[PDB]
Amino acid sequence: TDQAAFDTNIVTLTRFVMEQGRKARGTGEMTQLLNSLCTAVAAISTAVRKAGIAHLYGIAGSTNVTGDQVKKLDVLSNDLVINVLKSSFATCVLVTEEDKNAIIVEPEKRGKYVVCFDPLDGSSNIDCLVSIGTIFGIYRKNSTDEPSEKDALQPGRNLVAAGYALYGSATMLVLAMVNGVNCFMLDPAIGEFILVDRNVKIKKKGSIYSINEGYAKEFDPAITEYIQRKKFPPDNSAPYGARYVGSMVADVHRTLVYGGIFMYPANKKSPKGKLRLLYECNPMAYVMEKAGGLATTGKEAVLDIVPTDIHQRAPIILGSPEDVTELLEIYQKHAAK
Amino acid sequence: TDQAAFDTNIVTLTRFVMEQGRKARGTGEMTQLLNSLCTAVAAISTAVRKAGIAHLYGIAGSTNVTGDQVKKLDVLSNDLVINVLKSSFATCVLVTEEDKNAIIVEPEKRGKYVVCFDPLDGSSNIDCLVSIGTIFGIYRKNSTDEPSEKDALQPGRNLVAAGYALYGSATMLVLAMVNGVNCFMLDPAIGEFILVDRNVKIKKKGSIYSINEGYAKEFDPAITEYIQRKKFPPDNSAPYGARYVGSMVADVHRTLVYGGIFMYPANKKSPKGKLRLLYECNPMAYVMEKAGGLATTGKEAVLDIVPTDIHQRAPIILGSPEDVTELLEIYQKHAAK
Amino acid sequence: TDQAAFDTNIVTLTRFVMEQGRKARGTGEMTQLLNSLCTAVAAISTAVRKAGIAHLYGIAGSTNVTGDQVKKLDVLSNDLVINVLKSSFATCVLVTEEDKNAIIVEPEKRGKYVVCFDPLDGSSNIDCLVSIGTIFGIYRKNSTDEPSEKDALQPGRNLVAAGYALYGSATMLVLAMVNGVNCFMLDPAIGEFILVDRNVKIKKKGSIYSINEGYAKEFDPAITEYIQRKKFPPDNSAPYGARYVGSMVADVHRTLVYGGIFMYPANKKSPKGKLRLLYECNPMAYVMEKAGGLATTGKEAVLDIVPTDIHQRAPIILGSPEDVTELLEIYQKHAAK
Amino acid sequence: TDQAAFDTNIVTLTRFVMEQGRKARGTGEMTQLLNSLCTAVAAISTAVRKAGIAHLYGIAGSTNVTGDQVKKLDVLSNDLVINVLKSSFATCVLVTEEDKNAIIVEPEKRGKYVVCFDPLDGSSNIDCLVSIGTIFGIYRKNSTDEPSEKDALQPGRNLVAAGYALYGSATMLVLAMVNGVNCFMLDPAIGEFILVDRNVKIKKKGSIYSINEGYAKEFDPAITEYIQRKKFPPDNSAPYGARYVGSMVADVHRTLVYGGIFMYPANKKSPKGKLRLLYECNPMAYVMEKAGGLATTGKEAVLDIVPTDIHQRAPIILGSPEDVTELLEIYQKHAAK
Ligand SMILES: Nc1ncnc2c1ncn2[C@@H]1O[C@H](COP(=O)(O)O)[C@@H](O)[C@H]1O
Ligand SMILES: Nc1ncnc2c1ncn2[C@@H]1O[C@H](COP(=O)(O)O)[C@@H](O)[C@H]1O
Ligand SMILES: Nc1ncnc2c1ncn2[C@@H]1O[C@H](COP(=O)(O)O)[C@@H](O)[C@H]1O
Ligand SMILES: Nc1ncnc2c1ncn2[C@@H]1O[C@H](COP(=O)(O)O)[C@@H](O)[C@H]1O
Ligand SMILES: O=P(O)(O)OC[C@H]1O[C@](O)(CO)[C@@H](O)[C@@H]1O
Ligand SMILES: O=P(O)(O)OC[C@H]1O[C@](O)(CO)[C@@H](O)[C@@H]1O
Ligand SMILES: O=P(O)(O)OC[C@H]1O[C@](O)(CO)[C@@H](O)[C@@H]1O
Ligand SMILES: O=P(O)(O)OC[C@H]1O[C@](O)(CO)[C@@H](O)[C@@H]1O
Ligand SMILES: [Mn+2]
Ligand SMILES: [Mn+2]
Ligand SMILES: [Mn+2]
Ligand SMILES: [Mn+2]
Repeated sequence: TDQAAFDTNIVTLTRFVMEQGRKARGTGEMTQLLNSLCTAVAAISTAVRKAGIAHLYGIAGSTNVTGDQVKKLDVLSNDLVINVLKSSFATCVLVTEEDKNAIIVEPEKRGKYVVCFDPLDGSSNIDCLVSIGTIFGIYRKNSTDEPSEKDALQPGRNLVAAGYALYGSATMLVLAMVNGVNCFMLDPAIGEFILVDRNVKIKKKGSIYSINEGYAKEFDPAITEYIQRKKFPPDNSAPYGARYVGSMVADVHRTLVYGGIFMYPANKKSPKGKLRLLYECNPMAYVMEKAGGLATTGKEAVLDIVPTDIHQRAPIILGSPEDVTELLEIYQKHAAK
Repeated sequence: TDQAAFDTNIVTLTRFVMEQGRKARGTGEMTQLLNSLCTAVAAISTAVRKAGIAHLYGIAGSTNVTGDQVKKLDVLSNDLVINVLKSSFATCVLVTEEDKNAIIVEPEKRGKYVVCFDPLDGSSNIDCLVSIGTIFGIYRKNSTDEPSEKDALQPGRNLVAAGYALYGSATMLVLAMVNGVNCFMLDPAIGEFILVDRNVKIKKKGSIYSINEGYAKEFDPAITEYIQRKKFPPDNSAPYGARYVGSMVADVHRTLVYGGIFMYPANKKSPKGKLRLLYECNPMAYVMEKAGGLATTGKEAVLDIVPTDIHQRAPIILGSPEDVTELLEIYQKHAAK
Repeated sequence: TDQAAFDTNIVTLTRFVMEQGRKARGTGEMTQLLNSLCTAVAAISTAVRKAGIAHLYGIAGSTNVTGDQVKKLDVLSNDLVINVLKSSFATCVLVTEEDKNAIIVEPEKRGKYVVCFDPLDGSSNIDCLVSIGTIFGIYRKNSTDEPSEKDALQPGRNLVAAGYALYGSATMLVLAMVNGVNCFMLDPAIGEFILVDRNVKIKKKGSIYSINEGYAKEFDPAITEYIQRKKFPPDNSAPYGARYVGSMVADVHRTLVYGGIFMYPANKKSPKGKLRLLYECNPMAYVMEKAGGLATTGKEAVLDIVPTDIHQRAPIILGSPEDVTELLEIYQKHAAK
Repeated sequence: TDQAAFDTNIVTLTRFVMEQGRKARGTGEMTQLLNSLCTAVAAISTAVRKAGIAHLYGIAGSTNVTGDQVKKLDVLSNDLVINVLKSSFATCVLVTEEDKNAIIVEPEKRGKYVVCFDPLDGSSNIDCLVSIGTIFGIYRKNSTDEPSEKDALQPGRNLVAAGYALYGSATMLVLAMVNGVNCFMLDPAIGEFILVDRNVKIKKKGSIYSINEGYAKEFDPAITEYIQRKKFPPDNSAPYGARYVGSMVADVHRTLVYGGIFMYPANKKSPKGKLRLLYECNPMAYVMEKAGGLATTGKEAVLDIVPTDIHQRAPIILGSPEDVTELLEIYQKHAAK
């Protein structure tokens, strides 16, 4: 904005979420929900860096603790999130990756908000200590009937706020809402998320493609062509550098920052893709969009899809708009009846 | 062994290292080195976790800017290492990537070990919260003359200890020395590395190849032919998964743990590979060979190469043994003249 | 309250402050202020445990850091609080122990709240590592004229919320408002204050008197008598155990928990007492009251005093109601013209 | 000394201890002991900071209650110490306050040093966030027979190392051994004790007496007469300040640093003082004498007392030297028959 004097400002998530809600002039039911997520993320971060790992390994004498088939990070995560969220008194339906059925919040603690989440993502690949994260999407209950599992089933286009928490070399909470995508970072010493990036928009074109090339054998022709074009470029420019961490949060996030494109196409084994719609694809699609990028299934678009199963998968391609445009055309070229 | 069922107790790094040096009646000058290097790691992890960022963003009101010097991470890291090193009174020649020349420790702090390190690998891939690390290789001075750069130029086969710390969703330290490879997890809550994996041995055969396929264009046939046999197996068996975090510590680490192979061979833009020998190549190689795998370059083994220059580069291929011998064969099948 | 089923609840300060404000049906200007204090307390706690002390002492090479006459805990504290508070956009006047004049917040950031505070209390006695704390009192600007220093000058009875943060063996934030006194405790691992005590009320009678007996020579007769009665009890019961930490927050807090009584009478040197009215006595008096205890100057009562100097001192006696009643009578007995 | 202006660099405990043992060619069995004991402290500090309380209050949803065993602090502490101790392979007889008998380390872990500790002094004064601590005194086994309780019964004069860790607004470790007393500050951020005060020597004469005047009734004349000379000095000089935190580590610590004296003499309810000799009295005494002060009991010196029982008690008077010799005189002036 235009002019003044001395302004040294430190925006903390809680402050932001607070201000933002007041402008919205909303009651604060959400703002509660938003803070409850904030706390889940920080406690999960602590679990993820294996704080207290010493007790499990005999510092306290190896009491009753043992690392193998006992306290797993997933369950704990799902426990926290569901707990910390019900007590927010703002949710009426929790749809989680780890929980088969849609959780319907007991009336005493009901709220007008549906929350779809993946407590710990890439959690398998924690043994290799690779970057995992938490993804979430929030919808507002637009029904009138008792909060049925159905209330989750809404196009991503209906999201009221979405985002993910990356537990990489440092912990980042990316939040996206109507007006923008903002990245807040955790300062562990004081347990606070500081706005380190405001109104994040993604590069028009990038120089990285992210895909598990090992499925080459089963990739569709349109994809095969796109990739070859990145490796061996026609006009003889620089080829695209490749990346594949193997963790959705890590790839989407790097795509959001350096640009480039991510893809997890349909292949026979998962002809509907591996990634889920409600709590993986959608929240990420939503962020890409608010950032100025594109999330497409290759033929249609992620957010316009209308779910029929809370656990339904979907292909997903998202990244810089210009790259994703390039791949969408190649799909057109090959598209037929 | 006499009587001890399924047992296991707390074992810190410090204690671990300590008894190891007792076992082989060392003067205790090296213990002081592993001791020091470790303190360095522990602290760097913390700088890497952007812990304390709050103050840096005005929460403390950057008066006229503040801090006890916390700038470019790789620069402060570089400092921190060289610092707790000289003060170990166990080093004579320190070689850093971030340093054009070799460092020759003044006579006061002058020890006897030559130490090579890459203070922060992935230093640029940092903005993405994508795992970074620290690599160090230790050499025993072998000469009579004044320590200098030449004392650093010894083939990897002459290493005495070698490891790397990986800053990811957890901070892990891997330490290999004559007996084997031992992984210590940093329990941040109490600031101590705990022994979680002792005597690590690698998978004879994994299901993952790792490489920047962005360079497929500049790939020598053997490589190019190998990648193919993984994507589309000749014997119509399940194809290899692919994973490229784009950070050596993370990929070398994933390959150590989960099995598989890692490739960073020569190309049109880098005839001798991109990876530096003394501080990236030999350490990973040493760990690898001590873990049970191989570390070839295509035709010769990493550890035998005799260094003509401290900042020398080299192509590298390391991983499971059955896997690295397959690519070697392919490399033999395509004999060069 | 009466009946239900399964209720496992974790109340975090932020949540509490949030809920409480909604019931109040207030806009949220305060709630902002309340959270801004919450963050100051946590950052100061970090400074108090000397986190990063290593950098000042050469880990980073003793860069430009030196411990003596450089970065002091007081100033830093006062810097944070004033900073973090102005940016709350909820304060128009800050009266601090460490700042001679009443700070008048620049219009861009003005709010309808006056905040009186002692950034670091007992800060002198930190060398002996003894318990220090932060005290604060909040008044609502009841004037109409430009926020003049005068706006601070209001009887403690006019406080809208008050409390203190103890940085003892563990960090506690005690908050008091119209409806009650609640103690929240910091879990450093996740940077969150959990309600560990709800609606704290103090014991009618105690068994500890807290006073610097070294001033015996100059104590008034009424005090001299009270003390002798604790030491040598008339009715031959158990004498009172004595305590004197030398830090107001530590004594007031232990008085609030185990009961007993605190005193810091007038003596010739400080015939008006040592403790200040606006940001030491008043906030503590206010807490004692809401807890069911009493804060008296010996003749009148702390909260009814009407200030004329923002830095004016005042005697103060506070603790269990029955003990403080006992001492008030003894003052009556001796009181005259 | 040769050339070094006003200089100072980072010095960790570990490094410090390490070189100390090198200097006096120890087998390194004791280094392993100071090493171990320290890890214990570091961890206890953390349990004492109630860090992790969140989960304990349902944030993680105490499923059917959880934890890696974190109960009564003094009980877990007691455990932790005895644990990292046996596993040091440096202890034969461990004596704990919380333990009715002496612990005799099994032959496998059986070392040679006898270790006496009070795992958590102030354990009850904890609810008030009032500083607590840990005290330990080390004895070298002197016998040929089977280690047992008698090996613990040696006068304080035969101690080899002694110290205490104080958990207050900071975690400090004080270590005294033949050469002197050295204070190490715990920098929690990186989990390492840093040398802040080397070779501490106490004030010949302080301005603070310390004692539970609640017991004035049961005070022996010399004491009673001494307290008077401080409150109302005969030579009409400034009176002594008084401070009684009601926790030995905090008061012994304040007295070490700021000067002054500390008294816990006999009385009607405790003819032999309340403080236990082996784990509270001798350590503080040793530190005191090594700091430059005295530690008398009234007529004989603490360190010479020969223990008839491990849980023996003793009155104690320690502090500045000129101060402790004044009370002694007074104690001589009131000769007992
Ligand atoms: N913290 C916030 N950030 C952005 N929008 C908000 C926020 N709080 C409330 N709103 C908007 O106003 C609506 C109503 O708020 P509520 O009464 O709390 O449910 C929310 O669904 C949002 O669309
Ligand atoms: N802590 C240790 N772990 C493994 N080998 C060690 C250790 N300490 C000493 N040694 C071996 O013994 C030699 C003598 O160590 P030093 O005298 O301490 O420099 C070293 O070069 C190592 O090869
Ligand atoms: N967090 C809160 N706790 C208690 N009372 C509050 C809170 N927030 C607002 N109130 C009450 O309502 C008044 C108006 O709130 P406000 O608009 O935010 O200034 C405040 O002065 C309080 O008296
Ligand atoms: N780290 C040390 N600091 C002070 N004295 C030590 C140290 N290590 C060994 N010593 C002395 O030397 C003796 C032999 O030590 P040790 O063989 O390790 O049990 C001990 O009893 C101590 O008196
Ligand atoms: O490409 P792969 O080998 O099938 O696995 C990748 C995907 O696994 C997941 O866990 C599926 O949800 C994602 O985090 C990730 O992007
Ligand atoms: O993007 P590229 O060109 O494939 O190289 C990535 C490489 O950079 C490095 O960080 C160099 O130190 C390697 O560890 C890493 O694998
Ligand atoms: O009793 P003394 O020796 O005067 O000092 C005590 C007082 O000092 C102070 O710093 C004065 O504000 C208080 O914290 C404390 O209660
Ligand atoms: O309240 P009292 O009776 O004066 O005793 C307090 C004493 O308790 C102890 O904690 C006993 O271990 C002492 O360290 C401390 O000074
Ligand atoms: Mn997932
Ligand atoms: Mn590198
Ligand atoms: Mn004060
Ligand atoms: Mn005790």
